[PDB]
Amino acid sequence: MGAVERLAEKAYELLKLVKEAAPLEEVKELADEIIAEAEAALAEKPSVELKVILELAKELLEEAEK
Amino acid sequence: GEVEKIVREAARAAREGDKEKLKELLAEAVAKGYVEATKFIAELALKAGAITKEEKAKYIAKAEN
Repeated sequence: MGAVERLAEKAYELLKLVKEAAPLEEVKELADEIIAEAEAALAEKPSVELKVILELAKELLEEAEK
Repeated sequence: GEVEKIVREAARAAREGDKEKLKELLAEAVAKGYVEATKFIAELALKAGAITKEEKAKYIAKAEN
């Protein structure tokens, strides 16, 4: 698997945590892992897709904290 | 512009569990030659049970083409 597939796999797990009302600390742990991983991947192979994946994870976490 | 729209719509479809929309968006990314978007969307579709690993490989190949 390459970089975006690894992120998508984690994003699916993150969506599960949100839908099942997992504790916010668990949502944040995984969202922050995705954010850091996407930032590193973007520096290596820049793409609009990686920027959007990063933003999706940041937005999901922001909404989860509200 | 359109890459971002496709990726965000796929994330929404994944959150809603809409396998048909995931496959439709996957088909769009593939036809338009968006490799990164194809790989990302194909993996969401695989995790959702909408496609198989062999189908994923074929979609990725077609997008690269």
